[PDB]
Amino acid sequence: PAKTMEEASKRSYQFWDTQPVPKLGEVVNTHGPVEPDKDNIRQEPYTLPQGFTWDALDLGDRGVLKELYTLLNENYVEDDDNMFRFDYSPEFLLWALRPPGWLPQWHCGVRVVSSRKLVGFISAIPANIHIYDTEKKMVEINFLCVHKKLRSKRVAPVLIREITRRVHLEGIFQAVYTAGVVLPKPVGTCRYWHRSLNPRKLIEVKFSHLSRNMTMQRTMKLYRLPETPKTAGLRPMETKDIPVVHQLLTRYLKQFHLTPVMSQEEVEHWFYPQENIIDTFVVENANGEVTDFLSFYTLPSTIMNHPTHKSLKAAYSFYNVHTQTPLLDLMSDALVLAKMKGFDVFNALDLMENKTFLEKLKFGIGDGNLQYYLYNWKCPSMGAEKVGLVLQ
Amino acid sequence: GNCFSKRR
Ligand SMILES: CC(C)(COP(=O)(O)OP(=O)(O)OC[C@H]1O[C@@H](n2cnc3c(N)ncnc32)[C@H](O)[C@@H]1OP(=O)(O)O)[C@@H](O)C(=O)NCCC(=O)NCCS
Ligand SMILES: *C(=O)CCCCCCCCCCCCC
Ligand SMILES: [Cl-]
Repeated sequence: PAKTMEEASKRSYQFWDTQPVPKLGEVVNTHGPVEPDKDNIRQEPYTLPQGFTWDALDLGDRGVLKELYTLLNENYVEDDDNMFRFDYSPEFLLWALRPPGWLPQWHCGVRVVSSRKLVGFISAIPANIHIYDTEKKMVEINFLCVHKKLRSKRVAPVLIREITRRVHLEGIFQAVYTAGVVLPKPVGTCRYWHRSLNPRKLIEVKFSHLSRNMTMQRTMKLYRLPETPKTAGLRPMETKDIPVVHQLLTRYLKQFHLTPVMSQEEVEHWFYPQENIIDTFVVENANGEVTDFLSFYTLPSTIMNHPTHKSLKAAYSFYNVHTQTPLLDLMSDALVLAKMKGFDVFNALDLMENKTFLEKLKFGIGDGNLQYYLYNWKCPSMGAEKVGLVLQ
Repeated sequence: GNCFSKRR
């Protein structure tokens, strides 16, 4: 795999060349499907290597959810230097995998026939996506995982082909997804930035280190935050705020070129606060009207091979809508709330309007690009600031 | 999936 576009240019994509996506080399000047909708779909699951079987995961069974948690906790995405690994909690996985419209067969697992050991996974959830001037029912693909012992044995193309078939069976022919690797072919490239909240811990674990020109004392002072947020009438989102959060979000996203289109039920699901999953705060002003909101989700990571520090508590910027409060004060209160809640770092991408506040609010640029992709949709690429979609 | 990032 290639994280850089440099190394990607020097690569051949035996699998991705067979798929309906534009080549890495060409530039796209059209808008529409790479290939037409299929009117007959393969009825049989693709063949797995001998010894392995498909199994749709009922995440409502606490034991099956636990197996999925353990598979991801041990085999999911790591940083470049194999220092950190995502540690999605069981309850988070329920939030991300059972939004409105979710289907059991779209939680696509692979098991060992003898042991029943879950060794592979991929998922789809449905979502209406707005891309330039078109609104399409698509799926979001996420959590593509192959066990470390099964790696490099051609299993990931099978999982991709099998989730495609199951999606095609439901009448859907486009998908959106992200990855840290360069693949054919990104619709846009975003970059993670990080805002230190607990800088001591971040340096001891080598998520960060000191500037040569700054001491630990200075570094702590530079990242010191106030104890309480500054914005008047900031408060956690409540049931009564669902219509207006939906309204503010819908109008705010119209300025970008790749966005979700959410029903009001989807807004409840994605934004209604769940402890250790998703936080949303609204701004109710002096007239009683909600004019702004901020949101971030909770995604800790395992710290591998460390005798003292085992986990890194990370908050991830989600959707932040401003119409009266300045965005920079909105994100300043997000940092304070994340600090108050015990987070060690606050992550945000450079998409939407985030660049206007990243340097001012003392974020440091990360080493990982997040690539955005459409499947079976040909359209021009776009700068990060036009991307208005945040996955988990 | 997502992608893990760290500083630099
Ligand atoms: C990512 C993962 C599932 C791929 O499995 P693998 O055994 O290493 O790769 P395989 O031998 O099965 O096949 C390689 C093919 O899969 C492709 N591939 C690799 N990572 C991919 C990704 N995130 N998304 C889509 N395709 C990917 C490769 O591009 C390659 O196709 P190509 O020949 O056209 O280049 C596996 O490495 C894994 O579980 N990693 C940890 C979690 C992770 O990174 N998940 C994906 C998040 S985007
Ligand atoms: C993160 O886990 C993303 C891994 C993405 C794998 C690419 C699969 C994309 C195609 C999905 C099927 C499309 C159905 C129309
Ligand atoms: Cl389920």
